[PDB]
Amino acid sequence: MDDKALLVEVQLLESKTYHALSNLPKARAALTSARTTANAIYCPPKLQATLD
Amino acid sequence: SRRYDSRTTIFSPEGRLYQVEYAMEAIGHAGTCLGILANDGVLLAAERRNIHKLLDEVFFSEKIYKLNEDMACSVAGITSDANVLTNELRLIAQRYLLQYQEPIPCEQLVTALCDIKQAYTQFGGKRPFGVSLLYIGWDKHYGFQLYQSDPSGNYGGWKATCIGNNSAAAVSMLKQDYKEGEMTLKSALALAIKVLNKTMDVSKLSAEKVEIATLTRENGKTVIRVLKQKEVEQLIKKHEEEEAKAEREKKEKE
Amino acid sequence: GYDLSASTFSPDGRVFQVEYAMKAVENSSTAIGIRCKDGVVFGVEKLVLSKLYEEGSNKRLFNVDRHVGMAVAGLLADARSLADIAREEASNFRSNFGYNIPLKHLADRVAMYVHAYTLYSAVRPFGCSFMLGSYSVNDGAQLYMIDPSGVSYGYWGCAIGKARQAAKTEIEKLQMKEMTCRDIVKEVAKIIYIVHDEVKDKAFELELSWVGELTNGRHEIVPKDIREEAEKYAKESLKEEDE
Amino acid sequence: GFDRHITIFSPEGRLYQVEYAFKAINQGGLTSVAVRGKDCAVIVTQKKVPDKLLDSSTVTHLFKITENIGCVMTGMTADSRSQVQRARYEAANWKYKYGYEIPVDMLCKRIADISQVYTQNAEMRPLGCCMILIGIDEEQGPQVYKCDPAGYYCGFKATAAGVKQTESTSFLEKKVKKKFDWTFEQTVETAITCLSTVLSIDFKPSEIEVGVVTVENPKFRILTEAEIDAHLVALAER
Amino acid sequence: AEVKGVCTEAGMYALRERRVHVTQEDFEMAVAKVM
Amino acid sequence: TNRPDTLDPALLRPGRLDRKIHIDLPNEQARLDILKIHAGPITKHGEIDYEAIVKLSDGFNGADLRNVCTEAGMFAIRADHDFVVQEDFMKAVRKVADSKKLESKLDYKPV
Amino acid sequence: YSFSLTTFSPSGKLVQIEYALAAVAGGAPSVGIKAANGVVLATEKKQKSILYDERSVHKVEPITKHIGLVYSGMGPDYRVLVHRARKLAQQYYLVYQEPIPTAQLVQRVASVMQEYTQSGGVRPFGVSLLICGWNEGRPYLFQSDPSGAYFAWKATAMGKNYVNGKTFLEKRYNEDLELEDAIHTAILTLKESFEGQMTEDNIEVGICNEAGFRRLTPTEVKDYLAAIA
Amino acid sequence: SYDRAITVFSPDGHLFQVEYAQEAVKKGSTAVGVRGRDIVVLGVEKKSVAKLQDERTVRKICALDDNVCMAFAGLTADARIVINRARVECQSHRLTVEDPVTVEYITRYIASLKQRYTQSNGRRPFGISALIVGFDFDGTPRLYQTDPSGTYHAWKANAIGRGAKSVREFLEKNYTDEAIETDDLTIKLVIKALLEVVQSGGKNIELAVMRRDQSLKILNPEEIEKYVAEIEKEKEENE
Repeated sequence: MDDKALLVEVQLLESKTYHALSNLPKARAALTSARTTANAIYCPPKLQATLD
Repeated sequence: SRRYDSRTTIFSPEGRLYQVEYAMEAIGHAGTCLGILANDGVLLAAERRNIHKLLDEVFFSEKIYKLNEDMACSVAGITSDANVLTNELRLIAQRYLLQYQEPIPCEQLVTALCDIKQAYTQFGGKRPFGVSLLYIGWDKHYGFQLYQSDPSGNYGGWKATCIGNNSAAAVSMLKQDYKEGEMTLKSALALAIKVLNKTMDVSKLSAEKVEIATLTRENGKTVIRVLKQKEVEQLIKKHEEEEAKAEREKKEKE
Repeated sequence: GYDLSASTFSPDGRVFQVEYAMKAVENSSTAIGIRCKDGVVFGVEKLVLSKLYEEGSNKRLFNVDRHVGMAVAGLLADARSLADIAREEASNFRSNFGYNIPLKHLADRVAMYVHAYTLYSAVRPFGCSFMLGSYSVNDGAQLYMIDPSGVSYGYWGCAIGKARQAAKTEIEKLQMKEMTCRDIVKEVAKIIYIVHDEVKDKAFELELSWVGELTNGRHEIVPKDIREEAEKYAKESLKEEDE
Repeated sequence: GFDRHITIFSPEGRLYQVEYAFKAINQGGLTSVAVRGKDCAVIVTQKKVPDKLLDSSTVTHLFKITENIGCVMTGMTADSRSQVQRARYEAANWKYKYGYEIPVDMLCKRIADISQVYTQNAEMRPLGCCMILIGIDEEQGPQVYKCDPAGYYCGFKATAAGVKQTESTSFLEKKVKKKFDWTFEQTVETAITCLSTVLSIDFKPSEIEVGVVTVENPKFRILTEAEIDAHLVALAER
Repeated sequence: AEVKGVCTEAGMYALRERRVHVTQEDFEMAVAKVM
Repeated sequence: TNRPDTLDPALLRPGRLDRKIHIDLPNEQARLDILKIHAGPITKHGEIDYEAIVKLSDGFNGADLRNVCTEAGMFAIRADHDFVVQEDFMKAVRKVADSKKLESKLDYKPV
Repeated sequence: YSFSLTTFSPSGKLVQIEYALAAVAGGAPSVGIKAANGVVLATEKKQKSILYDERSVHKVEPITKHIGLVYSGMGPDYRVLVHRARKLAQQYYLVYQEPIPTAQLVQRVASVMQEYTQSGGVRPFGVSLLICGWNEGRPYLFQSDPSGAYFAWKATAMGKNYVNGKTFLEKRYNEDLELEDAIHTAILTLKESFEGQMTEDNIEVGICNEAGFRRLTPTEVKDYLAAIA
Repeated sequence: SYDRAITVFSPDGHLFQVEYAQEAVKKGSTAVGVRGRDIVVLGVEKKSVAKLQDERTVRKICALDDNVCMAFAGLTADARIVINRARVECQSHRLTVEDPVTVEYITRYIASLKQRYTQSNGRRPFGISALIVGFDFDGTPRLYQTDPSGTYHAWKANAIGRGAKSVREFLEKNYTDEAIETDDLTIKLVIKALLEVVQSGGKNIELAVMRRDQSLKILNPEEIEKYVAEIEKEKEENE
């Protein structure tokens, strides 16, 4: 169900969770997925700042 | 003397009716439809231009309509003109039934609708019906019959024919590989499938892109049934198997 | 937007064939109508095109009813058609409701007929503009003007035809609201003679009429003696102006 | 192909003859403003009599469709009178057929449907007049509606028609941004001052026509010269 | 043409993140931006 | 300009032509002022209903009102009078109104 | 006139109907989504000033206690077509004392559009209609075209950005939706193209379920907008 | 209520639209008609009948009554309209007068209909030419040709359509009492006339015949082939 906005938010949360728990071979991948998904939408300022 | 008249029903410097032939080529642009006769029954396949994913399925058909108990038609061209023509066909058939207490013969109904078509092409300033009809029916005079009528009001009886997009190629193929005193419904369905494939080469004949309606006789009653998705998929799979086998045979020979 | 039909609007939102009908209207000789305090007086500068016609051979003053008289300007055929239409409107009104048609109502009905003809392209606008005049004891003296577009407006003094502007200035130089018809007749004759262009038309006749209290709310042609006196007044006025 | 008659759809829509009907409405030369208060509806309109020979009593763009419904017409005057007669006939027929006074919204719907038929058919032209109807509805209060030659009949809190339609609409927009709960005098003054400001003219009691319907007196009244002068004097003093 | 634009924009993303080698993330972002 | 609709949008841009002011046709008071300005030097020897002249001058421009004054003077000379009167002014304004029938669209706006 | 003004072009196309389609596509956005238990017709009802009383002219109109109808295109053409649809439904009821099936109503409105395409002195209707209905125990959404052709839709959009709306509906739409969820989807699709803040008054929505078609009040539309913000 | 003048005179006094109807006729398949002692023969070019097309539904030869038949050349829809109207008129004539129609009577009726359509409002001419062949009650062969303009003449041999001119000159030559003595010889003459234009015989040919007051009989393709074969025999004997 493509919206990409809650998708970017959830992928950022997963990135943070992996950063906290499973080091950064998976947090980096989740962050890359979030950035790629965000690049296809407007990314309101809050979401863009969270990404950055 | 009007400036806005547009002179729909006039002749041309040559005896060529511009509006009628523009309607003919509108038919040509419209979706494909074809019909095949066979000793056991008649069938009518039709490409579907409503292949959009968000488009619901509420009727039993979109290109194919039922005129009376033992007769169906298929329309190519303009959908609204087709709807009005099908309503008029139903009215004509039921008027004949009310008057004579027996189903209207297929040729008689085709002639009546074509009389209406000719009236529109000769009288008044109204544009002709840009619709071509393929009628498949049964009657106690010549049994299973297939007719094809054009916007000009001209109809012809055929054993196998095609109207619409790539209709020329479809009719050429049918001419090449249609057998007169043979080809029961099974082979007729196979032929229709292969013709639709080579007529819609762009798409590999997805079962959802075509509609087939078969008219047959059972216990003295006439049954007109639209082939379900299951049967259409079975037919497409069989044709694909046959085509692969033919290609393998040709390559092995070479 | 062309101008070949009344059903076509110009790019400016201006129906051009109605304007051409008005152009045809301002080519007839002239017709003034002055609403005095106790009547209405019509005068027409009837141009005798040839001496072969009889005086009164092209009457531009018609009796639309007992109490209503119209003076037309433009195409005489269209003017006669509109006069017949107004006559039948008045007759129908009297037969249906049982009393003389008010001039305002009759003018509105005829103007709406003219609008009916200026609407569609299956017909053409009337090529004549007319003035209606009446007097009644219970409704005063009323004068209306209707043009090819179908615009009925009440007036105290109106002029149609070629020299409508000159006639309008001459009429404005009057205290119409406080004069009597017996004198407004002389004033109308004077105005006709002043606005007439001798060098341009030469031959000329004056066709007068009034409807007022002195006529018991009845439209009539001016008596011969009164018309001659008014014509003499106009001649002497022209002589004095020349001197 | 043909932007000469309505029934052609120049190849993006754009019914050019209907647009030309609107241009004709503007070309009429006059302006009219309509407002509605908490309990009153008012329609002012510029009154021009450039002759001194005109009766000045027959030069009126305020008409009484029925005893309880008034209207102000803008644009071609012949078309205005024709549409006013049609509106009166429709109102009378509604009263005869249904047994109660025609609502203003329904009346505007009737005339708008007629104009739509004109735009739909090629034989006719869309007659170039703008009608603004005023009435008191038994439940909706002071209804004010405006029908146009295309068949649009939206109901308005305050609208205008004529050459300065846009400026009048902007002025009424500014006024209705704030405290739209207008008494009878307040709404009459709003309409009069809107017209005066837009036309850059100090109005004498002569060259304006004011029509009013109030809940207490739901009878379309054309204010006399004396009442118009009283309102104008109060406006000047304030 | 769009594929070539994707390659060029992947290079541009590698440039934006000052770096000498274009990577999978750069190609992903390039595809997202181009489409 | 009097044909602003034909100007380049880059020229009409707010950065180049910042303030676009509309010198519209005179209203009632503007016509009165212009008529007074252009009839001040004319030797009038009557009572001049400038209000009536303005009422008949609907749709006129400033040059049209100046021509109204000039035509009143022309009527004066043609009548061999060393002055002007309201009859002359009324004739002049009606003459100019008739002359105005040969015009075309004038309400041209930018954008 | 009696001579048709919609004639076939040398390329076999009805340019008059094509231009009517262009007029429709230039109209206000509208969306129709049929859920598992109902249908929703939403539309942009943006006025050009707050002067316009947005409670007199309704963008979504009911034609029967189980059928509603929204449009995209010309408002007056929509008015005449909705009046004709109401008359057709009443005639059907009178003949058969049973509310007209939605399929039949759309068929007859399409026939009206076709006969206005064919007739002599007339113009094709410059509107596309989005009938919704709850005949039987199923929801129906039909789009009727200026050409007089009617298509059954699971969900569709017509107006300014109708192609974008249709893509959005394809991405966001599933057969398992429920009426209150399809309303969310419809308002979200309208927001996809809406130019400005979406107030509860400058938008209009009408639902159609077992109870019957009803145009949601501005209060309910406000609540939906708040839940969707 | 269209009420528009479709056919009007051109400045040089021509009815260009009935001329265009005649052009529509000339661009139709050839139809030949001959009359002999006791038989009227009526052949027509099948004009590329597809293997898949039921030849019964193509009827360029139609029986208007028991004693009158009609060969067509033009627009098939107008063919059907005129043929149906002629059949109705023939039954009406049988009603009013207890005799079968005469070929001249039916030809006159068709011509009157064509003229009505050529000078009625909002109606274009019937773009068709017709060959009415039949027998009267007195037992006399009759052949008439009617043009779209409502002009009908009585002929001894016509050919209307694409090869009208060539077939007409061929029939003008080699048409004589000796050549029409027998029914077979008359059929030979018609088949030769058709062969003069149709590139391939047999396939592109359809013959109907009427003997004296018996019935209309459509010659089967085998019979047509036999006639063509013996025509070839006669030709090769000559050469």
